[PDB]
Amino acid sequence: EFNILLATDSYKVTHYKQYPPNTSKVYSYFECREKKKYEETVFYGLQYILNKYLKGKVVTKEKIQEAKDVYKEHFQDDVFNEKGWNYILEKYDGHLPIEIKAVPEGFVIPRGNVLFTVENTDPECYWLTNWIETILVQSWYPITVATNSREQKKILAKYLLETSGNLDGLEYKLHDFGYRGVSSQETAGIGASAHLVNFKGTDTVAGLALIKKYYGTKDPVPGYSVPAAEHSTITAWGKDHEKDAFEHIVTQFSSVPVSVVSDSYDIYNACEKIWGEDLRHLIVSRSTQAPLIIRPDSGNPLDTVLKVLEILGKKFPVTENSKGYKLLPPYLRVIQGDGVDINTLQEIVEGMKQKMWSIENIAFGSGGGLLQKLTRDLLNCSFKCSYVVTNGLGINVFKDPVADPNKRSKKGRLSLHRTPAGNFVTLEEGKGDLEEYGQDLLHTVFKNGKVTKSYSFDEIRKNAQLNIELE
Amino acid sequence: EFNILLATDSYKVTHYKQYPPNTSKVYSYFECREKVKYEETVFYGLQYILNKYLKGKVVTKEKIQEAKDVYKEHFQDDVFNEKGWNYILEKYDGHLPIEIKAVPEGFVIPRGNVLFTVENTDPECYWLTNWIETILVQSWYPITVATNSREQKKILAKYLLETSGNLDGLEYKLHDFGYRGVSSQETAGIGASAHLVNFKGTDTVAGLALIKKYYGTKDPVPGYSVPAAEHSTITAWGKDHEKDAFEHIVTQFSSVPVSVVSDSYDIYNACEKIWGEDLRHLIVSRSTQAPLIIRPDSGNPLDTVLKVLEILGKKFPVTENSKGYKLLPPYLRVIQGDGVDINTLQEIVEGMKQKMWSIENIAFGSGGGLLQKLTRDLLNCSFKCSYVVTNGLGINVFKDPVADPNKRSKKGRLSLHRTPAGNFVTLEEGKGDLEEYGQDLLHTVFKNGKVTKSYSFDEIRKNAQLNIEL
Ligand SMILES: O=C(NCc1ccc(S(=O)(=O)c2cccc(C(F)(F)F)c2)cc1)c1cnc2c(cnn2[C@@H]2O[C@H](COP(=O)(O)O)[C@@H](O)[C@H]2O)c1
Ligand SMILES: O=C(NCc1ccc(S(=O)(=O)c2cccc(C(F)(F)F)c2)cc1)c1cnc2c(cnn2[C@@H]2O[C@H](COP(=O)(O)O)[C@@H](O)[C@H]2O)c1
Repeated sequence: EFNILLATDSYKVTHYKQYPPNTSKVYSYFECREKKKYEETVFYGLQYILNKYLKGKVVTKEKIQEAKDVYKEHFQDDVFNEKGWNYILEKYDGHLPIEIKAVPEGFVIPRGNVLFTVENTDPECYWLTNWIETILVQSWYPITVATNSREQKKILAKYLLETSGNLDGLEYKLHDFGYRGVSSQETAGIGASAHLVNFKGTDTVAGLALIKKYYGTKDPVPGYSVPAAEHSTITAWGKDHEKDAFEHIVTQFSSVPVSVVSDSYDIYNACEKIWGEDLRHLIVSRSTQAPLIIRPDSGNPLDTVLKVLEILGKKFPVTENSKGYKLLPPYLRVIQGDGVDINTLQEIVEGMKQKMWSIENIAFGSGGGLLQKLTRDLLNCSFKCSYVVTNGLGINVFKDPVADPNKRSKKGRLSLHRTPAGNFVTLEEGKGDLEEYGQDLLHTVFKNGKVTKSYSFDEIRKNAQLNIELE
Repeated sequence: EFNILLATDSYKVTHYKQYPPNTSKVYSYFECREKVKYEETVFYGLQYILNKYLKGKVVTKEKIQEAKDVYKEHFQDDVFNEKGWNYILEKYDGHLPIEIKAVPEGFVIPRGNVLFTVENTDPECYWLTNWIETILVQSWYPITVATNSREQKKILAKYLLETSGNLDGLEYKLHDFGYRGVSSQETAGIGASAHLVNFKGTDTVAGLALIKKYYGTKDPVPGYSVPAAEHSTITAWGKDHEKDAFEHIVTQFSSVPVSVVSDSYDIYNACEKIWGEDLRHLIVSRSTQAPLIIRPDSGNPLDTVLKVLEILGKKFPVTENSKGYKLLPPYLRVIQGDGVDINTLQEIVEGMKQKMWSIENIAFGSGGGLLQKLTRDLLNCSFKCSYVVTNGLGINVFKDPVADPNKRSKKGRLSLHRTPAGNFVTLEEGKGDLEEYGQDLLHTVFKNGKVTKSYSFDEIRKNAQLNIEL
């Protein structure tokens, strides 16, 4: 079972002794700090953390004792604040006297803005605010996955629109392949749910249960997949029987979309000689609702996509669309699912456009590049204290290192507002109380053990929409 | 609750219809594929996965029904192998008819060797072997962290030994700061546990409980920490009261080691004026078992460290050790806990050596660099089918993409052996049975729902030791 008393950075155990005496309030905020591109971030993931780790009775007699025992050995000393945790147990039945205010989930906010704030609601628990910093800062992950996934949707939108005149099938152009490429089962579910804010194609099943449990959708499931082969299901037939493998598989899944990895021995021979000659008759007969999706899985991503397309282009009736780009027959498509990140995704669709191929032909699968190859410093996610009350007086606090202006933090009580031009502004020093900037966009989502405002996964998807999808 | 029927990549759900008819055996293996850095990998993490996810009754009527309903919507079709999973439930009480053989945890193994193998023990369950690829492949992570952590230890060991003549305090030179910088709670523990194979300093509490539950140590805890400050505990005193903050903190922890971040406003001012003049009397009076550890947290990592050392070197009695390198008084140390990855760690210790500062002076804290900035392709961790039986006939299978020789997989039944020079070799095509290379070094660690071999965290630590340590 999970223990909130053991879910923090070790040194935070010793912090209650280091704040100024007579400190009754510690007020902290979280932001994706601006750097001197990712100019806007999707806010997603907090509601999961709140429901799974912060709400309800999170303190017990056994959990306090368990932590006391651990820290005594961990520190070789009794620095653990048993008193403070026992106070919460007895006064509030184990509920955290904490208030958290957050921008609605799905919201797209420019860098350098307050996304959420945290503060204690009982003066005895001044220390509790930054106790849970560590657990709250982990929200950087689903935020970063949702943001990076969405930036990739922008690229796909731009090229699909230019080469086809519309955005049909956009939400199925970037599929989640990274279940095996993430660090854990929990990360897999969280990361998969963040990708599904923007797209509908996933193979990371874990994300489905997370969304159903913490967010919910009107639809039965938020994400989908279709039958496909792996190297083991092709190679098991032995080297000389790749054709038999292919034939058995496309026949097994004759009436649904099927993807078949074709690079086990020679991708270019498979497309030209097996798919384009030997088994061609099994391809041109397929429904538009059940195409064959050819999957290369090695070589330079751009070059392999181009060459495969040129091969299929010569073995199949290729048409040209209204925009002037080449289009494969409806029963035949390609998915590039190896070495795809936001950088290579751009290189590929750009290269395809150069060679007059429509982005309608291609879908992408992304594993590590989607769910693992991200860090907290990509969006500069940071949780800092901006305001404290000591001796009844509230002072605005902040850091401002001489050698790095970028690491400077915000002063005092904060609020997020719409500017007159429809953009976003974060007001500092409690200036939001002057009410010259309309209503705070930060809503109370957590207070005293209770989740006070929730959003469904449908609302989040609506909020995270692209402008081009709106227009 | 965890459901293994939902713990795989979607397309693997459709795979039982794709193998050649009358397949009775699927046999697969895991290696850190070959490619001048990361030539050897620490095998760590499988035992966690085995216990938490694979052992015992992992199949129930309820998990089967739940999986059935999810996949019907997820595929918009009925493709889920309800029959196969029901067979496992009824024939083995939910225990996986699987055998897994693996190298001992902690073992350091050169790239391109079989680390573990998996095969089904029941013909009916040919499809099971690669169902669990996804969960087993996630062992890449603890493997990679343990490896990258150990490679950094080799770097620290070289420079500590060179500048101080010994390896005292090596296992406390790289501290785990990665709790907030990882993707989840589970990942935090796994990653922190992996780091603790090589070092003893961690701030990721979650790693301790995991080790105790899945590995176990003779000692009460496998990792340690000391009190320290954060920007919030300094800045809360207000800009004009940084001196007061520092003084309160060092006095609160006057008999234990304490680290204080000094870069909130002006790192070089705090080292020269506050620590070096105003509060100097509270530092020189501290015990060797309770030093102040100054912590910069901004600027160029190498440049900041050098300037800080030169500032402290001029305000404090500096000595010269037996190797001729400068050394702070024993009550005063430094920790660099910002911007530390394996690359910058090397840049800092080497730059320090060039300025004649001992590595005794410094410790490193690493967050994202240690536990997050890693991927599966760093060691090329891969799981592939090498052997199948169809119609009673054994076939040595493999992939070999024309456009990438590096992705070529191994053929047939595998085994791991010592060479006559005492190095590792992986034998293919069942050639291990010829007995020309001695006995297979892999051990059956999992068979039919039961863990059959496991290793204490103490034995893993022993196995992962550096050569210079031995
Ligand atoms: O084909 C796969 N899954 C089925 C599949 C089939 C077709 C599509 S699609 O063409 O987008 C499509 C079409 C129609 C409808 C849908 C819809 F969605 F509507 F149903 C989706 C999408 C998924 C597949 C294929 N390969 C996969 C994985 C997961 N891991 N890997 C492998 O592991 C690596 C992980 O990547 P990395 O970490 O190295 O970067 C990848 O490269 C692969 O080798 C999944
Ligand atoms: O000071 C901290 N912890 C206490 C602490 C103090 C001193 C040491 S030590 O000097 O190694 C030492 C000395 C004696 C005994 C031990 C022993 F071990 F025996 F007890 C350890 C070891 C730990 C500390 C300080 N900062 C921390 C964290 C966790 N996260 N962060 C922040 O996270 C970022 C990580 O960077 P990034 O890579 O994610 O970008 C940093 O910038 C920090 O702001 C912990």
